[PDB]
Order: sequence, then structure tokens, then C-alpha cells
Amino acid sequence: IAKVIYAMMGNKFVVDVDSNGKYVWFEFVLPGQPMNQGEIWKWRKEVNPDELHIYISENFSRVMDRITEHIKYHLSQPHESNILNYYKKLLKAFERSKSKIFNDSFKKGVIRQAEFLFRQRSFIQTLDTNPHLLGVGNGVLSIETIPAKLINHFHEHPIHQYTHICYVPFNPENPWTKLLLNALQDIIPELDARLWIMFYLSTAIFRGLKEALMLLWLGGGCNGKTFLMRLVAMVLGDHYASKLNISLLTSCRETAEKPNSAFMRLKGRGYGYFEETNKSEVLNTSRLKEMVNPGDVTARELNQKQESFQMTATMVAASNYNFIIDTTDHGTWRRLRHYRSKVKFCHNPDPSNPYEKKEDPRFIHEYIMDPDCQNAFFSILVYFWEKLQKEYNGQIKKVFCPTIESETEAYRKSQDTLHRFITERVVEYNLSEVVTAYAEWYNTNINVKRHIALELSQELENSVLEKYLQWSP
Amino acid sequence: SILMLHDPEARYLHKILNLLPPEYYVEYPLWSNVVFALANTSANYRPLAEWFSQKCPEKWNTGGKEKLEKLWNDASHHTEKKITKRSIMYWAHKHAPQQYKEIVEQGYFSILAEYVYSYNGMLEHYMIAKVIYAMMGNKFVVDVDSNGKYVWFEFVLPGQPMNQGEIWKWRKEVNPDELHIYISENFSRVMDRITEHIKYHLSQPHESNILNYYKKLLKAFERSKSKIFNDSFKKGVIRQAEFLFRQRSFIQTLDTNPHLLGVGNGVLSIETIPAKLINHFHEHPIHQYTHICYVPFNPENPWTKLLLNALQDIIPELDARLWIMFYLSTAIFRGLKEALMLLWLGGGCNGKTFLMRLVAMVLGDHYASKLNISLLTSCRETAEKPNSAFMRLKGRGYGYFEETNKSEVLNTSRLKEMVNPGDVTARELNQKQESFQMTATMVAASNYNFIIDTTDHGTWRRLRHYRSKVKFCHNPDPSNPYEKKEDPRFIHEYIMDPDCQNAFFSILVYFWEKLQKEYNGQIKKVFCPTIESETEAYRKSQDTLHRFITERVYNLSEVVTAYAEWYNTNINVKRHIALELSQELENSVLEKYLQWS
Amino acid sequence: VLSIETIPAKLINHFHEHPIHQYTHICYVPFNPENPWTKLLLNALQDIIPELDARLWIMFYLSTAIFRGLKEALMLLWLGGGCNGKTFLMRLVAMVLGDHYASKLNISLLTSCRETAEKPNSAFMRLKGRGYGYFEETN
DNA sequence: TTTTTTTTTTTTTTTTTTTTTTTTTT
DNA sequence: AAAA
Ligand SMILES: Nc1ncnc2c1ncn2[C@@H]1O[C@H](COP(=O)(O)OP(=O)(O)NP(=O)(O)O)[C@@H](O)[C@H]1O
Ligand SMILES: Nc1ncnc2c1ncn2[C@@H]1O[C@H](COP(=O)(O)OP(=O)(O)NP(=O)(O)O)[C@@H](O)[C@H]1O
Ligand SMILES: Nc1ncnc2c1ncn2[C@@H]1O[C@H](COP(=O)(O)OP(=O)(O)NP(=O)(O)O)[C@@H](O)[C@H]1O
Ligand SMILES: [Mg+2]
Ligand SMILES: [Mg+2]
Ligand SMILES: [Mg+2]
Repeated sequence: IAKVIYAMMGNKFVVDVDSNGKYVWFEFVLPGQPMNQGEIWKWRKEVNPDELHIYISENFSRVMDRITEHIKYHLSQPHESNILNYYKKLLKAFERSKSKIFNDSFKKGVIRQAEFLFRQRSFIQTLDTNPHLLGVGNGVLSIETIPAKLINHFHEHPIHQYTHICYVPFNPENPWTKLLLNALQDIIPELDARLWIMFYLSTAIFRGLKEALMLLWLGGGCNGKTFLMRLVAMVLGDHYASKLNISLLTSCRETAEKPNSAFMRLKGRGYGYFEETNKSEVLNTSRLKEMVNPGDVTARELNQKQESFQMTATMVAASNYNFIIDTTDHGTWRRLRHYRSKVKFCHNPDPSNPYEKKEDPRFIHEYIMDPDCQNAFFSILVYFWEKLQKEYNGQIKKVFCPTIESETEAYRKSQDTLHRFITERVVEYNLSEVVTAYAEWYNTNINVKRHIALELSQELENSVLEKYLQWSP
Repeated sequence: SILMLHDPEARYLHKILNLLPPEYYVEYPLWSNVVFALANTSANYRPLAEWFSQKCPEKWNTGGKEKLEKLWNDASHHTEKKITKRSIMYWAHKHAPQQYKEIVEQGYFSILAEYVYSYNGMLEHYMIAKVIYAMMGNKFVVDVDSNGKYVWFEFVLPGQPMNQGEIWKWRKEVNPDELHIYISENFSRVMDRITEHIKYHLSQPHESNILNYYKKLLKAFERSKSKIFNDSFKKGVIRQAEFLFRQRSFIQTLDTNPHLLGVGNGVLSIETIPAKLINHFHEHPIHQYTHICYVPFNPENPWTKLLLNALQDIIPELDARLWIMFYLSTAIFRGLKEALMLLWLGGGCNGKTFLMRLVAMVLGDHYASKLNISLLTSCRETAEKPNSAFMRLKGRGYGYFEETNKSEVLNTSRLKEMVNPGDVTARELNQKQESFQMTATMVAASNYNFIIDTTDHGTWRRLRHYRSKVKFCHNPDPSNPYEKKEDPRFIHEYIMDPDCQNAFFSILVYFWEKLQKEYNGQIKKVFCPTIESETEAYRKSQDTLHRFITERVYNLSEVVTAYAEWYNTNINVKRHIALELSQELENSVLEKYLQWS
Repeated sequence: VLSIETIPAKLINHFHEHPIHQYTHICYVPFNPENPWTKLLLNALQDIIPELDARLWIMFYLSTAIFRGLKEALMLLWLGGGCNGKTFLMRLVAMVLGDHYASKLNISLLTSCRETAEKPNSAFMRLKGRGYGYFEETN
């Protein structure tokens, strides 16, 4: 009967072995059956195939009764004597065996036996591999072509991980879409900066390898940073987006034999964001290099073995203060595009000051939990992704947003210690006394730690201390 | 009208349905509800819902002629509101008390009859499960927890052995003991009915060689009857019935909407003014609760008068008491709130502990709890360790800090995340890391002033400072209106008394309703000049830069260095740093004489 | 089971219905001054603390230990030279109350300042349900 | 300093079931 | 008395 039930429901169930070595059950969800919200047309994990138990205890009885009536018809026909005794014994044995189908231990044994028949090798590792398929609230969405195609019928793609947001085509006539666009315009005054920020945010849906980049942008109170960041992170969903701990970025090495359990928060996550900060946390200029590089990183989670996965996420950090970078190598400064907010909200806006507006607390307290606004925002995101795809090729380091590069260059000029001393207390012989003066000045001001690189006789001297400067001993 | 013939269970639904009074077909608001229920139960048999709509209930002349289009668009009903057939059964039980049981005993006897007839006397671990689910399908529910093991929830009814204040609420059971008793107590009479039916059919002489059949059948059923009381058989039946009772999407919907409170005599709803107590069935899923009964706020109660006078004796101001009560009243709400936090200090024995402890105990353990001050006074711990005493904030509504020390600096990094309408992530002991929606009203108690080293608008947007005025002494002196005599009965008793807790809960819900009707809902709308005047005075202090400028004062490089002597010799010593003063003083009053060169 | 609901305190040496599980191994008898042990203890108590008013409060303070409900915000500390009997009296109280109701607490809880939020500690967990505690500091 | 212990690591499974089962029909 |  395990063989028969596999022949009956072979196209709806599949079994594979997980990492720990325990068989698990997956079933295809179809319309017209009880289910969790927004998990239609997708594979669903099943600890015990209770649907299979119900099927074997309900529908199999029809086939069993059909066999009973077939035996009855064969017995009723005129026949010999020995044949009739054989058929009577057959019917007796068959009914005694039929009585067993409703037993519990027998059903468990049948499930155990059918675990082998339903098994399909290379299924767990093939789940959610291609980053062009997204599980949405009403099916699965494909961004393989332009425009994106929504699949709401039967398919065979192994999709298990989804979000609870339905998808509709981008329509600017929707009241929610117009309200959201107006609020977005009010948040970011400059056109080029707004376009660049939307282009950067729109890549969060794509879960493949991306260009090594990161956005830092700060401001005062009531700037809308948390509103937009939380809106993105929540419209993507828990599975695809998550919040990250600032200590995971600002701290030092974690000991090699200690499991992290927080680094895995981005394992397969397409988007992550940092919320808070103190006065001045020195940026680690490491433990971020791998999380930004389109490469592979390794770590160990709770009570598991050492494992490695590929870095695929979009990162953005919000702050009320500037970070401390204390490095000048081209590797770190290739990334870290920097922005500064200009709009400011206070309950009593000052006239004749365009950089000042009134709050609408209904943006935070409500308008976020409402599904329709989230659907409109998802439409905005997918439209922006397809726009970035149709032009500019696919690379994001091609859009002309001179404000962002100018601000990044200005931030680079600050926080850089190479010219600060040469401008304030240039002395004018291997600059040993000069480097000691550098260190004593920066201490308790720019760099509280004594300089240990002897790098002032290197690309540092090639920066501003050249020409007249001499280094012969 | 032929789809009802596809299955008798829909015919039993119709038998329940015709018991419904015809008055339902009129006054539409409580007519569309049954349509909602029948639609959300399953869309396959929706034509039965249309059949009921056109069934000619009451009269066709009430505007329902040739069916109404309010039904056609109701076929979508793509919302989240949930009403099930349990409400229909409860309504059918409301009318005709002597008809529901006698009409469901058909079905009860039926299903068992077909099962015992098709498979002779043999009974296994699914037929019993199906019949049991047919009997009590409303009192129990099963869903999978996070760890992947099935759990059992039982609805609680009046007149039942139960814990205090668990009425009309779901309870968590490791094993359905009530069901283990029901399967062996009330099923027995059903089996006895089956046996007496068999005996009655045996008594009537039908024909030869078939009364023999009603001897093998009787012997088999007699053998199978005793299997109910067997322990292993009951365990198998429970295991198999776990699937029938399963209800998908139930764990994540438990205690979600912040407008429902579980109280000692039901569930409290604050969706509509005035708040309505629920004491009849209902369908909303509530598991957590408080052991405090709820009564409407009546000032004539002696305890209410005493408590109001005690409140009057603690906060001399009138605007200040209103603001404090309004802020505290948000503790009942468990949704997104304004990013605000109140911290207030004063002399010893001022009753702040009394008020905070009273609020915490009135709300209960599930909704409110105390929090350690180390979350404020210490730096953030590294990401590898699993943090407890922080996820204690998960799902709560109110938390208070009472411990205090000498002059200490607030870590204004937890403050920006632990007072915020956003999302926070953490991880508890022996568990993975997850993020939980954050809702909590917080207040801080101390007798020594905190230290705030920042000046940005991000932190000062929140925070509100107050100073206690009255003072209790063992031997109060004459005059001194800010001095009064203690009543140790306020702490050592008057707070374990349930009636006082009920009165305080009534006061709190009344203040919530008052804040709801006027001032809209926002707390940054009530005008209490004293609180922000005191907050601004506090912000005038703790701002070392402006005080230094006023008290004592070429090149901008001479700044910071000149401030260092004041920073060390005065206003603490500490260690001197820069790269923040060069920006703050730049964006400050020191500009006219500032030497940019 | 000893009940102090109403004066005089009653001893329930027969069947009852209260849910009592924890206990001490000390039998209870009415206070009789004529018992030789009682006389010896009273004489030693009078020897240890001479002043009558000071002695009275001390005994009352000790009496409060039996109770396990909310008490007053009072803490007693008394100093002196060596060989004064403070350890004798405090240990006697701790032993007569028993382990379930009395315990000795480390002074490190008062000498140190505080452990951070994520430090699982003994953290006066001995105070969970215990009605008495003593330190005996020596530095 | 402080350093690492704690957290983890196991440790929580077995007791039914099964078996048999005498009887009961053959 | 042997098989279920
Ligand atoms: N476009 C907008 N128009 C009006 N009000 C807005 C707009 N965007 C946001 N708000 C409101 O402004 C307030 C500030 O929200 P929030 O994002 O928390 O401030 P923030 O500065 O980004 N976070 P923080 O920097 O930590 O203070 C909220 O009440 C929002 O509802
Ligand atoms: N309205 C009141 N009238 C009279 N006595 C009161 C009143 N409110 C409180 N008390 C008493 O005053 C004392 C102060 O108790 P408490 O709540 O601990 O104040 P407190 O300031 O929080 N304690 P502390 O942390 O040391 O300042 C208690 O004995 C209360 O019973
Ligand atoms: N009432 C008493 N009459 C006579 N001798 C007594 C009495 N009480 C105690 N002693 C004796 O005096 C000794 C000193 O008591 P003890 O408790 O050791 O002092 P202590 O201060 O608590 N311990 P230490 O701090 O090391 O001196 C006891 O060991 C007894 O032998
Ligand atoms: Mg924000
Ligand atoms: Mg107090
Ligand atoms: Mg001693």
C-alpha cells in the first residue's frame, strides 16, 4: 500500500534528507485546501505528512471497497466447487487485512516504508538557488525577463521561501502609490540623490552576487530614515530581509571556537540594515570587507559545524553621528558611498525655511502595518529594478548622481589625517620627530593611539609630503 | 439546490441552519456575518451559501428579491477577519435548548453506525478519532509550535475545574486530560446505544441465517467495547486525532492585536469607546491574561476615592498629574507608541516605588515586568553572547527601572533602540537570534541625577524629566506644605488587596478612554507646561559646552585645549577628546568671535 | 504545621488542607521560662547584650525572621572586637530557622559594585523565599 | 585583566507496542 | 486436536 499510495500521490509530495540526517516531507500547496496565509503554489515543509495520513485513511477505502465488490461479483458468477472455497478464503483474509488500515502503528509503518519511495535526491541543495525567483503572497514572481512575469499556475521550480506580500503591476494612479511617491519626494529633495538611493534600494530584491558597495547616511531627529529603512526591510519580509546588530560591525574578532549565531542572520538574506550608534564608533575596516565583498565567508552557528556561504546582501546604515574610518587604502574607500539628509520635521515648522516640514505620525504608527501601502511599495521597487535593468545595463556604478560623489569626496577630505597636520603645524632626517609630533597632536583629538606603521615614508609621503620633503638618514 | 445531496454533512449543517431564527434575514449587519463565516470556512460549497441566501428566509420583500449583489462581491471577502462555524453552533445553541443536542445525536450515532457496520465489530484508531472530532470540534485546537511538536489548546467554559481568571480564554495543555476523560466517559453511552440498537434489531424476527449475522456482529462489538479503557488505544486515538483537530495558522495569530486584553472575568476589548467586556463564547485567540477582574470606573467606590486622594497627595500639580496619568495609561496598549520615555527623581520615601509597583502588579506578569538598570548604565555586550533580561521586553507593555547609583552616564545607544517605534533583535540562552516587534511604555526611578553626554536632537526628542515635590517623614514638621506623614499600610498592604487593583485598573482604562476621545491619540498634544519647563531646565544643565562658554570664554586650535582644563579641573575630570567639539562649537553660539582662520 | 494567623500561634498536629511542602526539622513547643534550656538561653542572651532597651529590639528584630511576607526597610549592622558571640547568635538563628528558610550570604554582593546584565550569577538567588540572611564580614 | 565559566552538552526513552493470547471454531 |  506504500507503493500504491506513491502511485496515487506521487506528484504532490517529495522527501529529502536534511543536514542533520533526518528525512523531511515537502508538499505542493494548491488552491482549495487549508493553508497558512500567502503560501500558495509553493513547496511547504511538513514535519509529518498529516495530509498523507488523511488520504490513506479516507480515499484508499474507495479502492478497497472496489476490490471487495470485484471479489463479490467474481464469487456470484457460476463456477466450480474448489474455486468458490478459494474465493471465500480470499474474501475472509482480505476483509481481515482491510480492518488494519485505520490502525495507527500500521499507518506509521506505511509512512516509514513510503519514505524511501518518495525520496528524490538533490532537492534540499537545489531549493531557492537562482535569485531570479521570489516567493510572493499570491504565487511566485520571476524577474528573468522584462517585464517581470508572475506565475499563478502550476510549475516545477523548487520555491519554498516566500514573503506575505501580494504583487500588482506598478500603477502610479493608485492613491497609495501617489501618496507614497509624494512622501518619498518630500523625504529626499534632490532629484539625482533620490534616483540614486532608489536604484540602490531596488537591488535588494535581487539575491545574487552584487557589486561591493555600502551606503551610510546620517541626520538629526525626525528625518524619516527609520521609516524608509523599516518599510523596505518589512516589505521584503523576514525571510529575505532582517535587521543587523551594530556590534557585529563595530566590534573586533570573535574567538574562533565560539559560535556566532548572529552572523547567520544574513545567511541568504537579501537585505540588512543598521539602526543605532553611539557618539563615535571606530569603523572596524574589517569584518566588513568580507560582508561587502562578492565572495565567500565562513562562520559557525549555534550547536552546528563550521560552514561557509556566499555573501549576497544589500547593506545600509543610519546614524546621528559620523563614523571613524582611520584608514586611507583604496580598498576601503572604493565602497562607503556617503549621504547627508537635509529635510527636518518639527511640530511647529518655521516658514521661509524649505528645509523644514511638519510631522505625520500616521506614517510610522500606521501606514506601515497596512498591506496596501506595502503592496504599492513593492510595485515601486520592482518598477525601479526593471528601470535600472533596461538602461544603465545592470551595473550600479554608472548612474550620474554628482551630489553623492561630491558628498563622499567631502567626507573623504575630513576624517583623513594625512594633510591635517601638514596644514595646521607643518614643521619644514626621516621625520621621526615629525611623526612623533603628528602622533602627539592627533592623540586626544584625531587619533588617540600612537602611529605604528612607519607609513609616512610611503604612499602617505606620496600624498602631500613630497617635493621639498627629504628622508635621507 | 442539488449540491446538498453530495454529502449528508452539509445536510446536517442545513438541519442546524433551519433552527436559526428567520429574524436573521432582516437587519443585514448581523446577517452578512454568517455569509462571512460560511465563505471563509471553504469556498467549494459557497453555492450552498447562495442557496441559504435565496432560501426564502423571513420574506423576499425586505429588499432581497432575486438575490442581492451584496452577496456576489462577498464571494471575494479577501480580508483577515475570522468567524467560523463555531459561532453558528453557539447561536443555534442559544435558541431551542432542547433541539441542538437531540439533532446532533443524529450524526453522533450515525457516523459510528456506518463505521461499525462496514467493518464489523472491529474498531481502530481513526473511526473513534473521527467520531470524537464530530462530538467536540469547538473546545479543542491543535497547531505546531516552533520546535515542531504538536501542542493542544482547550477553550475554557464556566463551571469547570480551572485556574483563577482563565475564563473564556484558551489554555495550553501538554496532554488533553479533559479529552482523555471524555473519550472514556461520554463515549460509553454512545456505545451502549449502539449495543441496544443491535439488541433491538435482534429481537425482531427478520429471517433465518441473518439473526446469526446479528450474533457474530454482537460478539465482535462486545469484544471491541472494552478497548476504549485501554491506555495504549487511547494514546493511539489521540495521536491520530491530532491531525483532525489541526488548525493551520493559529500559533502566530495568538495575542497579536493590541486592542484585546485577557482579564480575570473574560477578555477586554478597547477597540470601541466605551470598552466592552466579553463574557460569551467569542472567537478571538487569546492565551496570555491578567488575574485582575474589570469593572467600569465608578468614583463612588470607597477604594476609588481613597486611591484618587492618594494620587492627589503625591503630585501637587494638576497638569503634571494629568500628564503622568495619561502617559502611564498607555501601558495597557501593546502596539506602536510614541518614542518617549519618562525619568523622574526626588528625595527618599516619595512613593514612586509605590506607583510603579502598583502599575506593574495591576498589569500582571505577562504584560509588564521589571528591568535591570545595567541595560542603561553599561555598554552594549558583544554579538556572540545570547542576551537575556533584554528579550524579557518581548511582548510586554510596561517596564520600569528602579535601581540607582551615584552619578552615572546613560548609554545613549540602547536608548535610541529601546525607546523607538521600530524593530529590535536579540537572542536568548540556548536559542538562535531573532527580531521581535517592540512595544513598551517605560519609566525610570532614581534619587540621583543621570548624566547625558550628548546634545543631538535624536536623544532629546524623547526623554521627559520631572522632580518630586512632596516628602514623607516619620515625624512631619508643622508648615512645609510639601511635607506629609507616611502610611506604611500603602506598601505593606493596600496593594495585595485585589479590590484596590481592580479600582486602579478601572482608573487606568478610564484615563485611556479620556486620552482617546480628546487630544486624538497622540501624547505630544496635551499641554502641561510644567513638565517641558522642567525638562528644558534640566537640558540647560548637563550641557557643558554652553556653561563653559558663559563661565569662561584665539585660534580654533586653542579651543578644546582651553576647554580641557575646565573639563578636568571642573565638571568631573574624565579624559579629553576632540573632533566633536570642532563641530558642536562650530554649530553653536560661539560664532561671532570664532576665529575660523 | 505552625500557624501564626492569630495570637496565640496554633500548631496543626492533625489533618489539614493547607498546601505545605517545605519544612524545618525543629519541633515547636510553647514558650516555657521554666525549661532549663530556656533559662540558660535567656541568661546567655542577657549576658551578651546588657542594655534592656537594646536587648528588646534585638530580639524583636530576630523574631521578624520567621515571617516571610513584606517587611520594613530596616537593616542591622553591629560591630565589636573578637570573641563577642555575634557568630554564635547569628548561626543559632540560621540553624533554628533551617536551610529552606535561612542561609548565609556572601559579602561579595556588598563589596563589589554590579555584574553586567548578561552575567548569570548567584545574584542573591538564595533570597528566593528565604526569610533571613547574614554576612559576617571581616576585612 | 580576566577569564572563563558559561554555554554547551548532553540528557532528558521507554513503554507501551510488539510479543503472546487461551480460546474457539474447525 | 490443530489452526487461527
Ligand atoms: N514625508 C513625511 N512627511 C511628514 N512626516 C513624515 C514624513 N516622513 C516621516 N514623517 C514622520 O516623521 C517622524 C520621524 O520618523 P523617524 O523616521 O522615526 O525619524 P528619524 O529621524 O528617521 N529616526 P531618528 O533619526 O532615530 O530620530 C515620524 O512621526 C514620521 O511619521
Ligand atoms: N499618599 C501617601 N500618603 C501617605 N503616605 C504615603 C503616600 N504614598 C506613599 N506613602 C508612604 O510613604 C513611604 C514611601 O514608600 P516608597 O514607595 O518606597 O517611596 P520611595 O521614594 O519610592 N522609596 P525610596 O526609593 O527610598 O525613595 C511608604 O511607607 C508609603 O506607604
Ligand atoms: N553567653 C556566653 N557566656 C559565656 N561564654 C560565651 C557566651 N557566648 C559565647 N561565649 C563564648 O565566647 C566565645 C566567643 O564567641 P564567638 O561567636 O566565637 O565570637 P565571634 O566574635 O562571633 N567570633 P570572632 O569574630 O572570630 O571572635 C564562644 O565561642 C563561646 O565559647
Ligand atoms: Mg526614524
Ligand atoms: Mg522607593
Ligand atoms: Mg565572629
